[PDB]
Amino acid sequence: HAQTFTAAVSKTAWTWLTSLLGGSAVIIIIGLVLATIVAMYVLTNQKHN
Amino acid sequence: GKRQRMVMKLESDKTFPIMLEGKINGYACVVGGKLFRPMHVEGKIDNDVLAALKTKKASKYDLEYADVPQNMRADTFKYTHEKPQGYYSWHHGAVQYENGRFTVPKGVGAKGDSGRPILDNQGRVVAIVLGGVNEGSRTALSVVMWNEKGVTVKYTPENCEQW
Repeated sequence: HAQTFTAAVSKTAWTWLTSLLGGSAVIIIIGLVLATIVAMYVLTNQKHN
Repeated sequence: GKRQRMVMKLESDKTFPIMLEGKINGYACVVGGKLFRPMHVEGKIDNDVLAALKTKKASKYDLEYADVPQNMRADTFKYTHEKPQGYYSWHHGAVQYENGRFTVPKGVGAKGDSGRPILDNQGRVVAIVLGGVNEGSRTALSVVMWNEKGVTVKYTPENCEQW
């Protein structure tokens, strides 16, 4: 036969790739959303004076 | 006339200058059990008790703060958030509070008078002078103040010069 790339990768190996490689992106984008919400809240309470 | 005398009588013991090789460049503030002191004014505290402490920093709000001990909390300034528009007392006379902005007439204002608190007709600190910008005939102030919720608001006009 003819070999392929990503031919012997198991569904366990795809799980340990995906849950540790896209989960990092999920953590960094919820860090961005949390920082944006904190910045907007602190600037919103400042508007009164 | 008598307004400067009232400022000198209220700010006699509670106001301590900042020394830097004999030069007076700023003034700290002792209010609410807290010691307010800016970033750009660098030097040694003239008081012996307030100098041997550790001040937590806030570079965005331009303030260093510390904890005054319990044996000195009664001899502090007063503070409030309820403030109407009009006139207020300042060390060089009067200051106008219009549209949420502090304005000082020209002639006064140099490097060294940073940290002087703004008083009212009762004797409560409403703002802390940090910087100033020359606007036509009547300069504007870049100060900090409080509100009803309890958030320290820093007001800063455009192109200010730190004092």
